[PDB]
Amino acid sequence: HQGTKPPRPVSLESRFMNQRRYDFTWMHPQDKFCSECRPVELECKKMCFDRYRSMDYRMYGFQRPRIQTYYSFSTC
Amino acid sequence: IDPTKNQWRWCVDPAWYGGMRDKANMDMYRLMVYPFFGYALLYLHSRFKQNDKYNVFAKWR
Amino acid sequence: HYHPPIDKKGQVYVKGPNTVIERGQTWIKGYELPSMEYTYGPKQEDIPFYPRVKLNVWGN
Amino acid sequence: AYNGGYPFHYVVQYDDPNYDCEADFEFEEIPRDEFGVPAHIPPELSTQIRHTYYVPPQYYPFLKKLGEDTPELKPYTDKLIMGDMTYDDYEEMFYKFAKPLKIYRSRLPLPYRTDEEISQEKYVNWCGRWYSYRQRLQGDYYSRHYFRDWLIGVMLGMYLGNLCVQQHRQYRVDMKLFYLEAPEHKINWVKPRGDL
Amino acid sequence: NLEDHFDLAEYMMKMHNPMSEYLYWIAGFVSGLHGILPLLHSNYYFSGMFLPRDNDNTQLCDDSW
Amino acid sequence: RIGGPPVFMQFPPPPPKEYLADGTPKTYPLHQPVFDHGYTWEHWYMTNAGVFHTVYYGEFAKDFPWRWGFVAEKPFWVGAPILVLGVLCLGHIIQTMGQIGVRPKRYTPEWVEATKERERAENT
Amino acid sequence: GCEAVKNPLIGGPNQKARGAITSGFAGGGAKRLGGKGYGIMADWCDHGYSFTKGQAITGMPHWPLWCGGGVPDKFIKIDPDVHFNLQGYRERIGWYGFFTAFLQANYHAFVYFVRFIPINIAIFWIYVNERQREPQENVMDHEEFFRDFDSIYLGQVFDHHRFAEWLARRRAVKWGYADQIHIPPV
Amino acid sequence: GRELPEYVVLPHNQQRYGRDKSYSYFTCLWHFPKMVFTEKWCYTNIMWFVFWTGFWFIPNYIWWERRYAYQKAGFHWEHTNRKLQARKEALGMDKVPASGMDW
Amino acid sequence: FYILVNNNKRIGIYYIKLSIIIGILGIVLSYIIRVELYNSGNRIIKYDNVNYYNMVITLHGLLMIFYIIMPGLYGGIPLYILPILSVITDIVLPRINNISIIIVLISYIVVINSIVIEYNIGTGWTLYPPLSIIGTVIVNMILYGLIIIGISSIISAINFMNILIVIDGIIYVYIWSIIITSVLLIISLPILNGILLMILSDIYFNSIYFILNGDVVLYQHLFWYFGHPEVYILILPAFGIISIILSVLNNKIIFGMKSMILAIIMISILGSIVWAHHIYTVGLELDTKIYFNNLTLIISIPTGNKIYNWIILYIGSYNILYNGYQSLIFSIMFIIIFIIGGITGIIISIDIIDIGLHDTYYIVSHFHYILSIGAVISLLAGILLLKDIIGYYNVIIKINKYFGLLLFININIIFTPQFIIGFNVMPRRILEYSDNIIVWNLISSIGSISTILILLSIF
Ligand SMILES: CCCCCCCCCCCCCCCCCC(=O)OC[C@H](COP(=O)([O-])OCC(O)COP(=O)([O-])OC[C@@H](COC(=O)CCCCCCCCCCCCCCCCC)OC(=O)CCCCCCCCCCCCCCCCC)OC(=O)CCCCCCCCCCCCCCCCC
Ligand code: HEA
Ligand code: HEA
Ligand SMILES: [O-][O-]
Ligand SMILES: [Cu+2]
Ligand SMILES: [K+]
Repeated sequence: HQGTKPPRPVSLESRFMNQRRYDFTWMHPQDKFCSECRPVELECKKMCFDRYRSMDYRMYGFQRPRIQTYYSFSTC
Repeated sequence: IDPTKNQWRWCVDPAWYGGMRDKANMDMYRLMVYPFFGYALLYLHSRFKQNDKYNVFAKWR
Repeated sequence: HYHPPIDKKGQVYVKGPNTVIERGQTWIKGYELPSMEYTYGPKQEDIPFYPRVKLNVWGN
Repeated sequence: AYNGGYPFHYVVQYDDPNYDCEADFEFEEIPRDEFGVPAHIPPELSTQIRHTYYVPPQYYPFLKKLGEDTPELKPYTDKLIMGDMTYDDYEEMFYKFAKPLKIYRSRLPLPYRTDEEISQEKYVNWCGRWYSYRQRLQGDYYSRHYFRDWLIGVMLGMYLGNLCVQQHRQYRVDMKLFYLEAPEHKINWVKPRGDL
Repeated sequence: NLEDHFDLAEYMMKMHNPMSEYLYWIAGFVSGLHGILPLLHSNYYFSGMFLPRDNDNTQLCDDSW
Repeated sequence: RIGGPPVFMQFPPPPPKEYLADGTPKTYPLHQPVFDHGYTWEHWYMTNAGVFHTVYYGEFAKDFPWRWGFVAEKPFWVGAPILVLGVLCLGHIIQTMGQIGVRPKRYTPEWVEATKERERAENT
Repeated sequence: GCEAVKNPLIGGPNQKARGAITSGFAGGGAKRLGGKGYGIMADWCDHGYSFTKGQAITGMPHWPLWCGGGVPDKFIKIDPDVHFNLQGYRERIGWYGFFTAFLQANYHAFVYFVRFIPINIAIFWIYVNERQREPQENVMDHEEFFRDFDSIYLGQVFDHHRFAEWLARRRAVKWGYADQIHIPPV
Repeated sequence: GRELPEYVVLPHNQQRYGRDKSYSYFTCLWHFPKMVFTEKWCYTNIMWFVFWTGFWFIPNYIWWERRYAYQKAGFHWEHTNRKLQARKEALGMDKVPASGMDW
Repeated sequence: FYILVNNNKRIGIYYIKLSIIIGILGIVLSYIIRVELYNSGNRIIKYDNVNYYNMVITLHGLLMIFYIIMPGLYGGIPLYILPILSVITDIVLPRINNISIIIVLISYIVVINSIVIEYNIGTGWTLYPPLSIIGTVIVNMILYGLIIIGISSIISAINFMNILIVIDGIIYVYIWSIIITSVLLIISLPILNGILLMILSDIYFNSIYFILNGDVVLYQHLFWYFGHPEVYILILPAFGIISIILSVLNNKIIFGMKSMILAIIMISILGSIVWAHHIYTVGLELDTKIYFNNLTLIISIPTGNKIYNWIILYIGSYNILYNGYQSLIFSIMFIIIFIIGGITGIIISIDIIDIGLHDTYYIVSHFHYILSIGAVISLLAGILLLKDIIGYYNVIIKINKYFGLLLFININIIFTPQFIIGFNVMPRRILEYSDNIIVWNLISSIGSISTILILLSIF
């Protein structure tokens, strides 16, 4: 079920939604990877990792299609 | 088995029942005292510098 | 400097009491502490009188 | 009635003389209990079976001598001779003949007291009773005096409190006349300052 | 041993080295400085003076000194 | 329990006494000074020594420094009142040293009058 | 420094003369390998049950508590007289001996880490295996979702294999690898 | 079992220790600094503490200063990016292979 | 050794020693505050450095509460006599006792280091959000200190509770006082930790509990659910000491021992359910306000019973015994002073009176009379009673009538005027004020400098 979780509507940014006082850096106090992305926001991190790779900095993850990997639980 | 030959139970603290092994562990950690002081002092310097507290006089000169 | 104090028989040195047999009875004379002048200095004379009185209890 | 009936310490027997429960990893040997009951016979059944101690017959004359010298011990010895003594019977015999250790006060050395001092014991007891009599009476006397005094404090605290009641009373009278008669009260007087 | 009967035997028997007392007082003195020194440092950092002159944040008479 | 921490043990004898080469007993540091001053008063106080006993505790002037010997010699109600005023006066003096000559403009007569005008207008 | 450090041995003669006891192994007296003995019989090596050989090396521990008792003198190997009396032990063991003793003092902590690490490796494998995969499409356009609510919201329960294939094709379109992958037919 | 005498006569005849001399309120103001600068055991313990604390402060200080300067220059990827633009300028190529990879 | 010692009596001495050291920093901060408040203007803090004053008042409060009085009355005297009162050889958990004092020292070093290195800003000792969560890193450091202190407090509470399992004699009133404080800690600390973690989450983990649609009043509930039990965790050990001193020095058996014990238990239960009297002005519902006001006034009943039981202990005592001992004077002074603090507490308990007196110096004087005067004097009196057992010397305190008189007079000069300015009114946590409040502020300031001078005469 989690491997094929249905897409959900993009959240409208309501009155009290997505409030930020400072960037997200508690996971990487010194490196400060993906300061704009949230700790487990996988799609934001993927695009952020792509920027770093385009800047000659290697990052791990978000490159193999799900159906071409083992244990994905997303194969037909 | 002789009850009077186990007096090390109360003559020696449990933390040092291991003889040299237990004394060595304490001694090794003892050797790290001054390295810790330098490390801790560096952190104070790091915060002191990052807050621009060294430029107290240069700021108004 | 490991040195077990207790001996083979599970005994340690113990100092006995001052025993004094008398009147067909074995007595023990207790050890009285030295005069407080020796330990503190003031001469133990002209001591104010504080009588024995049982505890001051509220009654009724 | 302790530890669920499991004895803290118990005997186990093994048929093979060279068997070791820690070195061997075979799966055919069956351990026995102290009476020799194989482990595959459950406790509920084996505990019902009656087990009695069998001593070699050469001991019968000794067990007979014990009974005669101590007649109270004879019934237990007879059971043992006749092979009718269970473990419970042995326990009853064991605890029946256990006696407590005795302390003799006549052997205690006494703190030293002169014969002159020993003759004054009644006098000192007499002084102690009079001290307890005087203590008990004084308790009633003091309780009456001080708890009565506390009333003076109540009355002093009621007088001082009443002083502030009177001040408060006059204050309320004055307040009622402020908006009614006091020239200090002014209306159509304060004008807005305006922004600076 | 008789020397080990009392905790802190040297101090209780009045033989301790006075340096121990001096260190205790020095430690307290250093603790006190943690309230005064940062006061002076912060005042200079944001003003340029280690300590103010009474009522120097308000209007003063011409002859005030 | 055989071979366990003994309930009671006798003290071993103290180490040998030390004499100086001339035979004078060797003295060791002692923090019980004999202060030098002219005060010789001796104050005694009945003290609780448990439930049924007391002890007559004495304080000797030579056991105290000069400052305490001087103060403790006088009657309490002679010294106490003077000390109370003195401490208060000193506190005010200390707190006045940093404001010598400070003359804020809001305490001048002109500003004092202007506040009175404001109070009259606002019926304060 | 001392002979014991130069020639490490377990339970030899002349222990006091050798100057130190280098082995933490205590007990013995078993008549066979892996058999019932006295003492606890714990060491960094040559104790317990051998996995490769499938054989017991030492018997189960004989605790100095209610369940067991003392060790006979015939089989005692850590003499307290030599085990203690650490006066000038550093000179007897040398610097490498000091390092050895420190490492050997942490057998308890080592035993724990050998039992604790494996499960944590397994948990870490879950993370690594997932991090490699492209993110699933958590969200889509708000409007388009509600214009096809039933298909999207309920497609999974009605037919999960076709819903899985549809999701895969959308991922291939969202990340621009549709022409580089062949999505298996359902 | 050890045998000891009741008393021992010392070789020297110096009465080094004894009762304190009468002290005033501010006696500590001069006695304490005197001990620090005149008693060996005091100033050898101070120098030892200062030397080794500073000794281990240096390597940490050097490491952090280099790290701090680096962090101010930019993020890790901003540094690698500057080296990538330089390599693109050296070759005159708009797009170059990523580091560790061929053309 | 010094740091390795596990002796429970040695550790008790360490707690008192550290409380005095940290106390020097506490008193210095208090002198800064009173100096500043001597007149209107800037005196020792620049107008551009007003953030320092906010930090001074914040650290003063935190240090005196958690690093001085609590380590002194719940760590110092307790660790020294409790195992003796319980006729037990030593404390149940020796190794835990050692680490507790070390933890306190390490958290103190973190706090003071944060003064030196971090930017100096303040948010009160009550760390109300959102102000606490929009500050600089010094707030993060203070949070670490509190959490670390919480660890030491809870483990020490566990240590004292285990005495019930080993006590070989009778549970005296003092032992009951510590046990109940330990219970109050075990029940209140876990709630504090949770709310502190939420402050951290908003400071350091981008949480949103204290931003709109999240109720900031939530923090005040959880904080004060620990806050008020804390004020009784700080006073109950003092009550236990007062009972011992009065009975011993007057040679009189405690009267109503069971009522004393049951009064302490009652205060604890009630103190665990009255916290919102600190939140009267937020705008709580009428029925909530009435509940809390009603239960707050009930606490006076058990507290009153203890006071009167103490009075009869001193009444009737023999005249021949000298009554000028400092310990006896301090114990008597506690009754006289505590009644003042408690009565003013009942006044502020009425919420309508509280509207006028919230966040004013009347509240300051109220809790100073109980803590800065009552608790301090109780700790002094307890240490003084144990002077022979502890064995300290080189001070002139045991019989010093001048010190007691000067302290009592001058301490009242500081805080009695703070009751007056509460109806003037002078807000709390401010440094500048209107010129018409100088007189009373000046008088209190003269009192502060004088008290400090009297602290030098003891040596
Ligand atoms: C609220 C206040 C008023 C209260 C009034 C009411 C009081 C009522 C009564 C209360 C009574 C409570 C119960 C008392 C029980 C006493 C029991 C006792 O005595 O235990 C024995 C215990 C130890 O005696 P023992 O058994 O002989 O110990 C032997 C040793 O273990 C072994 O001996 P050792 O010689 O081998 O010792 C080792 C020694 C070796 O020592 C040496 O070698 C010392 C060498 C000389 C050094 C001297 C200091 C140098 C400083 C230089 C500074 C330079 C600054 C330059 C600035 C330049 C600027 C341009 O030390 C060390 O190695 C370590 C020392 C560590 C501690 C000192 C730390 C100092 C502060 C450090 C601050 C660092 C900040 C860093 C920041 C970094 C930021 C990046 O006594 C003490 O420790 C002394 C206690 C003294 C007071 C007792 C209470 C008396 C009554 C109260 C009086 C009033 C006090 C008021 C508070 C203080 C005000 C300031
Ligand atoms: C140990 C310290 C301590 C103690 C014992 C108390 C005890 C009490 N406190 Fe507390 N209080 C504080 C420390 C303490 N307090 C602190 C530090 C604050 C401020 C924290 C902050 O805001 O930052 C505070 C704040 C505080 C407020 C907040 C006011 C405001 O925020 O505006 C209130 C009001 O309810 C209050 C009430 C009480 C009451 C009703 C008692 C009762 O316990 C008093 C009971 C005692 C008596 C009543 C006298 C003895 C009894 C008798 C003589 C019997 C006869 C009397 C009657 C019948 C009434 N306290
Ligand atoms: C128990 C804690 C405690 C103690 C002792 C004190 C003591 C004193 N406090 Fe207190 N104070 C607080 C706790 C305490 N305070 C708290 C919690 C606040 C509110 C914080 C906030 O607003 O955020 C506060 C606020 C506060 C303010 C308000 C500043 C403001 O917010 O605007 C002021 C100044 O007016 C002040 C002054 C003083 C003075 C002059 C003393 C004393 O100096 C008076 C003189 C007494 C002594 C000098 C003796 C003290 C000695 C010891 C404490 C050591 C005892 C140790 C042993 C006996 C071993 N305090
Ligand atoms: O707080 O009362
Ligand atoms: Cu409260
Ligand atoms: K001011």
